Parts: sequence; C-alpha cells; structure tokens
Amino acid sequence: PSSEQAWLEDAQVFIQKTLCPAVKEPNVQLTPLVIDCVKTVWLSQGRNQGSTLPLSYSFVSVQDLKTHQRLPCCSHLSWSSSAYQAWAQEAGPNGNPLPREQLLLLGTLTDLSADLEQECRNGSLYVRDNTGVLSCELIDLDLSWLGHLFLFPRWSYLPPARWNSSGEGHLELWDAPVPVFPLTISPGPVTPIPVLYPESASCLLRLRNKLRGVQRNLAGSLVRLSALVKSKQKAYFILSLGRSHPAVTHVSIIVQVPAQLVWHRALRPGTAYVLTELRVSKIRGQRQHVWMTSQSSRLLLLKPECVQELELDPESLVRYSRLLSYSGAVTGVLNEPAGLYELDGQLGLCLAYQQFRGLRRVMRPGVCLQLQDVHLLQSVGGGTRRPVLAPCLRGAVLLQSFSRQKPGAHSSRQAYGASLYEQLVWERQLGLPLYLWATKALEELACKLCPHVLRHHQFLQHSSPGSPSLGLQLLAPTLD
Amino acid sequence: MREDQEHQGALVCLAESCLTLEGPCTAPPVTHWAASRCKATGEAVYTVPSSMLCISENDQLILSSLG
Amino acid sequence: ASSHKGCLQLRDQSGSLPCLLLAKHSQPLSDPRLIGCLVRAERFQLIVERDVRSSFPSWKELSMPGFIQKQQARVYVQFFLADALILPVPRPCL
Amino acid sequence: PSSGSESDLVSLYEVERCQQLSATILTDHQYLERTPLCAILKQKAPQQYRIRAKLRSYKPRRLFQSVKLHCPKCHLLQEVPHEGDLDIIFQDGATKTPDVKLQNTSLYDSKIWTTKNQKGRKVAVHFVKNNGILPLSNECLLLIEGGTLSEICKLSNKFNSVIPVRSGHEDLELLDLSAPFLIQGTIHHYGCKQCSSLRSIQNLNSLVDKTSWIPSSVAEALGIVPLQYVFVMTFTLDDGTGVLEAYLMDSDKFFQIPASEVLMDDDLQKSVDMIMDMFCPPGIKIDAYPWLECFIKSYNVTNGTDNQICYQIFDTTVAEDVI
Ligand SMILES: [Zn+2]
Repeated sequence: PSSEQAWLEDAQVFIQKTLCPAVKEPNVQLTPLVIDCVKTVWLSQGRNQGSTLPLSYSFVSVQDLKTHQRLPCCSHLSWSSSAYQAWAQEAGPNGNPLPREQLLLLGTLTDLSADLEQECRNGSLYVRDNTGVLSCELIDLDLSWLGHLFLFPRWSYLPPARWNSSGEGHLELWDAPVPVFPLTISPGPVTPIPVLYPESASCLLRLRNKLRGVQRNLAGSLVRLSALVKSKQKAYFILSLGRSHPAVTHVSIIVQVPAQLVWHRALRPGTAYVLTELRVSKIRGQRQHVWMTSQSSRLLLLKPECVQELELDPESLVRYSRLLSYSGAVTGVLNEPAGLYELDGQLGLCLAYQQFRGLRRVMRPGVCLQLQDVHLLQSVGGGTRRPVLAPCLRGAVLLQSFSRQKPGAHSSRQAYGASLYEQLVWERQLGLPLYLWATKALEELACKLCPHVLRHHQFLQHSSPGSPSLGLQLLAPTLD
Repeated sequence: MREDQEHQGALVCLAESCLTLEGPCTAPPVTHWAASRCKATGEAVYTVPSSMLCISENDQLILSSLG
Repeated sequence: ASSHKGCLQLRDQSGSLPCLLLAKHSQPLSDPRLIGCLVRAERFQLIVERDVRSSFPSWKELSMPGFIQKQQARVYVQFFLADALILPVPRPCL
Repeated sequence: PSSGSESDLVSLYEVERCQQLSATILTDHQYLERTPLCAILKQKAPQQYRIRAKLRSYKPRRLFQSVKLHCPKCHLLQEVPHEGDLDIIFQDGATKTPDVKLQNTSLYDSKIWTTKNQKGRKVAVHFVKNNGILPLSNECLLLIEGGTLSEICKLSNKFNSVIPVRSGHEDLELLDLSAPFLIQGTIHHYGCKQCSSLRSIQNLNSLVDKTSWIPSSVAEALGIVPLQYVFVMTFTLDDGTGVLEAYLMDSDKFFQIPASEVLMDDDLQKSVDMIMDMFCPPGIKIDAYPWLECFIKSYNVTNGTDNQICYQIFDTTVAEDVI
C-alpha cells in the first residue's frame, strides 16, 4: 500500500493489539478517533506543512518503551527542530536538552499502580496500556482525566538511574491529554452546594461542639497546605481555606482516605475550592481541631452560582528563622542523595526534613518550583556562605515547570547513600546547621577510604542492627 | 507529485542547509583528544609492530589447545 | 606493618605517615591481631626533626639566609591507645 | 644521594596480599591459580597465566595516542589519519565537474550547487533510492562529491549514512580510501588499501536490502575491507616477585568503551583518561596504586631474528564500582 496507507495499516495493527483495551473489542471504530487526533494536532499546526497524516512519527507501547529505551527522550509532538529548540533552550542558556524523537504515545491514565498486594494508592500516578504500566508526573493536572484513555502530545520519558534498584523510569508531560473517546461532556453542580463559610467553619474548628445542622461541607481560597505526609500506614496532608486574605479566619482540613490521596496532586494555592461530606477530628494532642474527609467526601472547584453560603546575636548566636514563601528555579545539585540544591545559585535550598522521596527523581537544573511557608535561615553552621531555605511539614513544595534539561552523568562518588543522610535526620534529629557539616564530613571520609580501601555501598550503607555503618561510627564520638 | 516533491525537497533542504552555499568556511567543534593531538602535532606517535602483537598463529594454536 | 623497615606506618590516599604507638603509659603494644585495622585518633602529637646542614662562617650571618646548604624533615605522630579508637574493617565482601 | 638512597627503598612495592580491593576482574578462567611473575619468567612461552599486579607505568601517557586501526585479514595495525589528511583528500574533489549521465539513474538521483566565494567550488549530491523510490531520511543513503569533511560529517549526522565519491567515467567511485568509505554520524569508517579491491556505486545492487545499509554489507558491496578500531597500549605490571610488560589490543572489552566512537566523543575521552589516572594516579607512590588482577597469555615473536618474547592481556575488564 501507499506510504500513507502503509502507515495507516501499521497504526491499525498497533491500535488493535497494543492499545485496544481488554474491556472492549479491538474495535476499528477506535482507529478513526486516534487518526483524527493525530490529524488534528498535526494539521492544526499549519507549520507542519506535511501530509494529511504525520507519517514521520511512529507508535510506541509502554512495555516497548520500557524494554527498548534507556536514554531520556522527548516527543515534542508535531514540532520542528527549530520550534523544539525554541522550547528546549527556553530553559537555557546552555540547557542540555532532551533529544527530539518522533514517537506517539497512547494509553490509559490512572492512579492505580501495577501492584495488587493492596490498593497501593500512595498518591502515585501511572499510565497503562495492553503491554505495560509506567508511572508519570503531570503539571497542572486535571483529576477528571482519571481512568480515561488518551493520546498524549508534548510528552517526555526519563529513564531509570544506574544507582537505582527499582530500575523504573517515569513520564513527564507538558500539555493536556486528548481523549480517543469522543468529548465526554457531563453536567455540573447546578444547585448551590450548602457549605460553611470560613468564619463559621473556623469558629467550629475552635467550637467543635456546634457541628450540627449546618452541612459538613466547606469552601474558600487555599491559603496553606502541607506536603503529602506519611505515617507508617496512614498517609494524609493538610490544607487551609480562607475567606480572603488577609482574612480573620482560615479553615484547616486534612485529607486522609487512601483512595483520595491522589487529590494532593491537583490543588494549587490561592485558587478557591469546595469540599464535601466532612467531619471535624481531634488528633492526639492537637487541641486546635481540623476538618477531615470521610468515606463519602468529594472535592470540587468553587464557582459563584454553585455555592450556598452557610453561617451560624554576637553575644548569643541563637537566631531566628524567617517564614516566607518563594518561587524560582533550581540551578544545580550539591549532594543529590542528601538533598541540597542551589535555588538560582543565590540562595541555599535544603529539602531534608520532608518525606521528600517523591521529589528526588524529578529534581534537576531547570526545574521551576514554588515554595509555601518555608523557614529561611542565615549564617548557618559549617561556615557555609549562602542563606538556606528549608521546607518543613508545615510547608509544601509545588512544581512550576518540568525541565527541558536532560539528567547528567552517573558517578558512584555522588549518587549513593540517600538512606544514610535520611537516617541521621530522623533517628538522631539533628538541626540543619549541624546537618550541613554532617554532610561535609562524610564527603571528606569517602575521599580517603573509598573506593579503594572500601567501596561506597559498603561505607555509606544505612546502618542496620545486622551491621553498623562506618559512615556512622566514625562521626558518632564527635556528634553525640 | 505533492508527496514525492515534498520528500525530495526535505532531502534537498537538509543537504543545502548543511552545504556552505556562500561565504567562507567555518570551524567545527573539537574534542579533548582531537585538540590535544592537533596541539601535539610534530610528536612521533607511539606504535608497535604487529609481530610483537601475536602474529604467531602457531602459538595461538597451541595456546587454544591448552585447557 | 610495612615490609621494608618494620616501622608501623599509616597509609591512606595520597600517601603515608610513620607512627609510634604505646598501648598505655609505660607499656608497649603487644598483639599482632591489631594489624590491618582503622584507628581514629584525636588526642595525638605531630612531630618534626629538622636536619639542616648549613655552613655559617660567623654568628653575624645567622641574620641572613644565604648560607644554608641542604634541608630535610622527618615527620610522624605518636599517641596512646587509650585515646584513639580501633575499628575493624568488616571483612570486605559484596 | 642522601634522600635518594632512602627513596630507592621507600618506593618499593610491598608484598602480594593487602587489605585493599582489586581494580580489575577477569571475566573467564577464574579457576586458574595465581602464578608469580618470577615463576612465569622462568618458564617457556607460549603459556596462559593468571596474575595480580600494579601498573608501575603505562604507555603512551599522552592518551590521545592509545587507539589504532587494525586490518585483521593481514593482521597489521594502521595509524589513524588526521583531519588535515581528510582535507588533503577532499580538496581535490571541490574542483571536479559533475557528469550528466551520473546524475539521475534507476539507483540514485542528484542535485547540484556551486558554492559562492569559496573559490568557485563545485558540489553535487546524490540520493540512493530503495526499490527505485527515495526512502525516508532514517534509511536514505546519500552520496557526496565536492563536500568538505565537516560538511559531510554534519550531513551524516542527519542522513542515515553517507559515502564520499568522485566522478568515475563509468559510475561513482570512492574518491580515496584515505577518506572514509562510509561516514556514519560520529563514525568515520576506513579500510585497508592493501586488502581492498573496490567496486562502483552500481554494485549496491548486490545488497540483500537497500534500507539497512549495514556498514559491513555496503563495504562488501563496494569491495572494501573495513578496518577495526582498537585500543592499544603496554603496561608495566609490577608484582614485587617481578615486573612484566604486556600488551593490550582490543575493541570495547577491558575499558568497556567503544574504541570506534571514543575519538569523536569527549565524554568517553574524559572517561578513559579518568580510568588511566585512577590505575596510575599522578605523582603519588605506587605504594598507593591499586592492585590489578587480570589474565594474560605468553608467546614468541622473533621479529629480530629470534625470541623477542612478548605478553598480551585477555578477558579482563575494569570492575564496575571503580569506574
Ligand atoms: Zn590489510
């Protein structure tokens, strides 16, 4: 068949087998839908100056990608190397880019992980096709897209890392996904939802006694929120809504149902939202009560016609942190496994005191981010020069933009031992001005011994009852 | 002919954009070893006869015969 | 324990440094079991021994440099084993 | 010499079983017992041995000299040409006149240009066709006459692979095997003139396919023996019992670096430099150089009438974590 016709029949086979869901026959009625999607995005360019069908690009499955690929790769779908550069080097100057690759990615989007030992919510997000499952990250996410099947434009894959055992890459996305399923128009909350406004709701957060009659729903502008906290079994994160700002009252709330954990990814500060089917709880010793989500809670965006308001020192170096909020872009790394970074170079940035792990596999130069409620310190220990931000649970970290820059090289000297820095912080509970030095030390010991007298993954391993870590014993007498 | 001419023109565009259609030549990037060799040009290069490098196929034979 | 001179030497990246243990005050180190290990020492002394071989004519010249002919400099350490800590490199294995 | 007489002792090797961990692992023949170097010296050649050593020194120190081209058919190394050599080749094509009967054919079609300001240089481009039809760029074999080394390289970064040619009265022919018989992105392929018996571009009809363009396949079609890329060096392997000077000569085994690409990629060059300065750190005493276990063979040479007994390394690679 003709080049375009051969491309089309290859796409037919690809759809039928690789993509057509087990829930539905290898329906050919699906093929015109995806054909229309590729045609749309390709011709709507105009700049494409191409055949009706983009024959240059090709189709790749999840498992296909997983087995075959191991470089970072970008499908800046339907863009020329000129437009690509104009996007890639906007994270420049000299932003070492991902490579331009002409692939098309089609798959189902869900929170459900590939594991079935539990629900395995863990606030995680994944792409699934007939071939395999893969985790993904998505700026300005829309939760409605859950469970739906899409074409993905302007998409990027990051490979697993040499040091990492799980050997899993992950996806990064730059634009809304297009559903193969025709536009699924659905109604909205016509009736004004009965919600408690922030003043009455906060008075209730003090006077937990008066939670009767007024519907257990809420609304307001998101003023404050935690990072996604995890216990050893429970996971949760806290948020607060204000009538305005500066406002007399803000309503603190906690999300805690495992299935709802994904909610965390969606919200954003300032934007006003609506919460539903709530209660107020008294966590152990937390006398200032909070609203909490139930088995039936739902979260929604706020819209005027959709609400029904309801009202009832050189002499003593002990120095102070300055709470603030900030945004910008990281510009390097000083110790990836521990968690240090240079925000625009000007200002030190730790990150240790979070659960943090979820942010590792993204964080790299050219990443743009926003911080809310974050301690700032100066003149810190170890003679370190710059000021240092240092988010903590009462704060939260927010992505502005993924980085067009590809990751740098591996090197055992840099890549190893995250568990050890973490173990220090949580078993010993140091304070940051001591933790900076407690890095620089192990960075100097592993400059003598390793690898020759002893290899890193023997020296820096996280100390365990089965064996103490030499990277802990050597410091202990000074530290303790 | 639209598709055919489009394809041949993509090829011709690659070629011409790569070809120095006018003006003087330009210097391509140079790597560490290449620049160092160029700077060292005048050095007599290290080399070894292939004889010292196991031209003795008989020794190869009786070696591969060993367990 | 180094092969050439017997003298207990400390060796680590970039080179080596001679040393002079003492089990405890007025008693010498006594069991071979202690070769191989890591010793962390922080209450120790660092010595030198300048072996100059100048040729000054008169005391006057001592005010000047232009008469020294050679130079060397022993250097080493010494400490008790009540102060430093011994650490047994766990027999390296995968 | 006061301190020299002591340095003559202080720089000696130490013994044969330290605390420190090896730097190299032999992939095969691990069952072989360690044979002291002295024991080897006292024995005949050829023979296999498994040893441990430290590199007292290595050659060439100027590591840009550590790669060679090798022709296996006549087993004889070949020095790598310089860019000045390529330029001395290509310069003769810049002035040639294209021929009308070499432009468009059943196998290839062409497009022409005259580059201005460059002394009136003439250039012609030819595109090979699959089953008579131009294939996509990823499978488009392209031919050039009059293009410079940098231009053909940048063009090979774009097309599948490209062949320098000149106007042969019958059909296009490689302008000079001193220039690449095939330049494939970062790889410049060279051949052995003594072993080659080349053919014209029409002989691409002998290929099993016109889409893969496997360098070996196209070489065979154009009747050219492709040269192998190899690392080659010799090392001072000291054991205290004795010191031995073996040879290395391989492609992407020990170093685990492609000898084919290392010349054109700077990261690989950094890597190999790191490896060698790690086995042999600058300045400090061999007292601190790491142990190196490997597997070697011995053999005769007799290039100077007799003996010249020699040793070569085999089946050994740098450990993973020490890279
Ligand atoms: Zn040959």
